[PDB]
Amino acid sequence: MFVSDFRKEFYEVVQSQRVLLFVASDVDALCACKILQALFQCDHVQYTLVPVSGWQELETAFLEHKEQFHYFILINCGANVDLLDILQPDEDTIFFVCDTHRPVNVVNVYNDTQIKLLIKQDDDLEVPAYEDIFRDSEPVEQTMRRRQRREWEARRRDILFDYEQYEYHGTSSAMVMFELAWMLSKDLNDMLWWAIVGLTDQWVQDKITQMKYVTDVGVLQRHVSRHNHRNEDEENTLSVDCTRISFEYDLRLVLYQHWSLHDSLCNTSYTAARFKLWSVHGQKRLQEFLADMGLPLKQVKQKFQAMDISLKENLREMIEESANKFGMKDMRVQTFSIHFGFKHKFLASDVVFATMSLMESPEKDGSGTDHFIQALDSLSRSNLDKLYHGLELAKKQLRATQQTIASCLCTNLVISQGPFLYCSLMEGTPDVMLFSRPASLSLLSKHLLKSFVCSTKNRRCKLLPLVMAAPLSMEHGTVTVVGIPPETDSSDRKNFFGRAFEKAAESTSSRMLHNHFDLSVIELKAEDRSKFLDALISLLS
Repeated sequence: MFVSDFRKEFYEVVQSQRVLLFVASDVDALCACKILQALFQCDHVQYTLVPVSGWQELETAFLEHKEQFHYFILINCGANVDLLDILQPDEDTIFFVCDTHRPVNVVNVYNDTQIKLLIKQDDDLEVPAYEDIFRDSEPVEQTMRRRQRREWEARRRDILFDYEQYEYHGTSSAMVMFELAWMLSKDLNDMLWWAIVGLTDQWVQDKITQMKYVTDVGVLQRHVSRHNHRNEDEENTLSVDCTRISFEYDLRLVLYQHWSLHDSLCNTSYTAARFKLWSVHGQKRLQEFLADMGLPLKQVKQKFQAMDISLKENLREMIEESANKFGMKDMRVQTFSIHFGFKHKFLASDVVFATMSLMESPEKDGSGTDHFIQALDSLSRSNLDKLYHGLELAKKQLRATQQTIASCLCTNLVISQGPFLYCSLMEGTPDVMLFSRPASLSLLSKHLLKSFVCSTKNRRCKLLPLVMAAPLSMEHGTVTVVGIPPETDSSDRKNFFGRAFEKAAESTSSRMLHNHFDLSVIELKAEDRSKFLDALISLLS
């Protein structure tokens, strides 16, 4: 069931109890976690944080802890599966699920005793009616009933199929948690920023539509203005500090405030794809764009911070003018920035890329948990050192992304299988270890598809979805496979590959695991890849 009162039904229930907090490995989840942690600190809630990358870790951790805890909180995991069936818990165990994954499992929706969904009830939700999916030598009296039961069960299969076909995401969990803090009158300025970063994570990863993003930006604008007014109230005692969040109609250029304009232009998907920067011709057109701006060469190639103050104040208008001249209409974006002092100013997307690079780091200097915690720590104002380190890792990730895309396109490795495009990375692919985790591979695939649609002349191919594979375990001969929807500005960002992969694996008896919280990312036996993809082609044709 859904929670109608976050205070009485959730927070006041758990704050006096011992709580196990499961947190998925995405920035929105980290941000939601930071907010809840700050609340739990204020109220001295006894809890244990268990970071989880996928279902196996969660299920294992649950077995390890189910005896010492009866109150569980799941952040960005659990909503899209029959949680009671998978975990097989005791009757007294309560699960609070704050997860953006859609669709919500019907059992999670209609269970009243153990599943408590911390999900806004006015989210995009189209749940089936209870009557359609749950029930309570023979004469005609009995056989007619049998016939009706069979027809009901048949409709039920169709109804649940339609309901579970497309995966997508609802409102940011960080935003939901911020609302809780607001209700508790404990919404610190830091929490509002974390809510913003969480929303921005969804946007960066194309998890939500442009319309939903703009709508939610509008909501957060209200809170930013309320906080600004609060920071001017002399009688206010809550979160009295100098930390200022500001709404920004800023440039669609990644990390541009932390390296050169040239680097940002070359490593932003929007411009890299549209200028076709994998080609010399493309690189030439970019130089013509920079020439049309009339900006000096030194000012473009040097770090942004060392730019003439007069040029910084005109850059938004200058770049947008040249952009309009080249027919680019979306150089400007609605977002937020946070200011600490001096040059310590960060756009929301900067923090997303930094936090993501820390969390998804493939380094051996620490385990996945260490990196997760480092990412979680980087969100605290207390020290910006981790954030700045994250920004350096982000630059590397972005450069490697551009190089990988160039290799894929110039080596002609993005090939239509009919109903979908296919491409893959191999063990010998440079920087493959930067793209071997679900999150990193999925984001790479979306960036690659964006560049591909700009590159291709084939009108049919422009509208195709993409399937992308990378090496998982060489020892066990497994690969990770991701599926993403067709790339369009107006996309509803809904994804059918989860159930498509499932049916393809079943009809071929392929050895496959749905370990990621998104069903559109699977682990597959390399030996089965051939028949698996063959079945998938037939299925989607």
